[PDB]
Amino acid sequence: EIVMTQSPATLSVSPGERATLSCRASQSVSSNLAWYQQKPGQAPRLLIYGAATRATGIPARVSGSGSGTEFTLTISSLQSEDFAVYYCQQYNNWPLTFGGGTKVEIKRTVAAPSVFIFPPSDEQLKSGTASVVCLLNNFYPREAKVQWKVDNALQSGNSQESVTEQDSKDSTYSLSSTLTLSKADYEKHKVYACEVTHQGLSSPVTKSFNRGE
Amino acid sequence: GQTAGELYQRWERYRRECQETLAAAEPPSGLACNGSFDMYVCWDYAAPNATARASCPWYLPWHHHVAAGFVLRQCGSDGQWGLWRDHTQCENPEKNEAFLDQ
Amino acid sequence: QVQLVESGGGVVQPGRSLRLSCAASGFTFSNYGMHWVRQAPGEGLEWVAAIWFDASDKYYADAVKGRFTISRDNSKNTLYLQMNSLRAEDTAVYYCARDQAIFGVVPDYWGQGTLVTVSSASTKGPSVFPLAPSSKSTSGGTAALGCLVKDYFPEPVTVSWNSGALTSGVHTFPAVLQSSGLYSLSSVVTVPSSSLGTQTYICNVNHKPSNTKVDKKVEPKS
Repeated sequence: EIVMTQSPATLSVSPGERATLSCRASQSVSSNLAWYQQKPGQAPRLLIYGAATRATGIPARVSGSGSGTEFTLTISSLQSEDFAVYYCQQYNNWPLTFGGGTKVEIKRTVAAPSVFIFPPSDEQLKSGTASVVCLLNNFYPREAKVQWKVDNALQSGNSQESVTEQDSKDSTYSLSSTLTLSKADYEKHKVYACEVTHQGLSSPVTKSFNRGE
Repeated sequence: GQTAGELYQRWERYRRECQETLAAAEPPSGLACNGSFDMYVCWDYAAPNATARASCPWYLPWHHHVAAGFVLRQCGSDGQWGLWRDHTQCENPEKNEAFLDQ
Repeated sequence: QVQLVESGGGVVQPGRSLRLSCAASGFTFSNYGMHWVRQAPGEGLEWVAAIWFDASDKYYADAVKGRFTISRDNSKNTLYLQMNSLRAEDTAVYYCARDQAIFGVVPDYWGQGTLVTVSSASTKGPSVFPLAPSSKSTSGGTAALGCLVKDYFPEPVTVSWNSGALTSGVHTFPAVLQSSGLYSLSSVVTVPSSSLGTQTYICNVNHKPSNTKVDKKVEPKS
């Protein structure tokens, strides 16, 4: 198959600025290349075909260029609707292949997260399990690291993270990390701490509670 | 060495030939079905109640084996094309979807 | 104008078969090729298959070679995808898409997709647990609270707050797939601390596949 590789994985652009996206084919695809846009929760959307021909309804601010193995999608001035994921796709030969995608996000100043922690509810404990939730609210950029400790024991493999889409109100992200213990294990320990490292924090932030307090 | 890019490029050239051909043709005096491209073949203007015919399109990979074939479509009495289209004369001589799926 | 609606999505056990269909309207179905494209949750677009306007030829991605079969019934304006020997990594939203021409080279208009879940898990409604506001969830004059929607299958669930009356600052996180094969997610919302004594906060959870509706009140703990 013809391997399509897009760069970068994430492009941070200020509103009204130009976004320049790159797509590379592992071998020549001539001008048989298309570009697509996809918002979360929505179906993909044809933008460019023939490497440079806009589909109907595509504004002039979207332009495509390139031939052979190197292509470029350019949106000269990003509006609110332009922040999305963009895919390239070759149709030089079957099987057709898509690039991995490039996410175009809203650039803003660095914002540190607000860190909150939630012990398990008594209702869940009576069912035999204990979920501990660490919440990171309204931060930027998206990159963040969370580490769980239970009485200074590093917890590895028993937590899962989820991240929201970027909130265009303040251009921030929110993240949840959920640590799952058994009821017996939860009641054998006292100090439950999640540690957060983020570019907006001079040093890592610890948020903890002591079981019973 | 048939690629998707070449076949699509040849189809696009056929479509362009159809546009130019229809643009140069003077429309007829009375009622007639309009000359049009149906994504597959170029249709000339046709008389009402007449069966239009169109040569098998040249972009087909197997066109040399169906060069003397014709696509068929009916022009309605009111000057509107019928929906039925027969391109059996333009099919690949080795057509068999059941074994293609196998 | 162009309308494509997919059908036949749902839960299938590993190794079993499933067939999707797509009904087209707003254009002459017999004049266009068609495509299938899939997208795993959180992942990118992956081409699956395409077919000529008259089914003269069919094309498949390496990942599905020997297992999937694309076909069409032009008289019923329907496209099909027959999927055999399904595996867990076949879980995805499956898109129906019209070709720009007659061969299957450029999907130019897409449907909304249908979710296919390949798993041995049993259908199950979630338990809904409160994420109570406290001093550990407070910042300034606001407090964070939410609901833990745990151990359900399959996707999706929907969460609202106060029967839809509370919508700003609501973060309903994408679900995660647990090692048990059951899903779990959390929905959180930021709220003025001064309203915690009088304003009720209830998360409305609906899990249609299991016929489970739950309203869970969330309040500060004793």
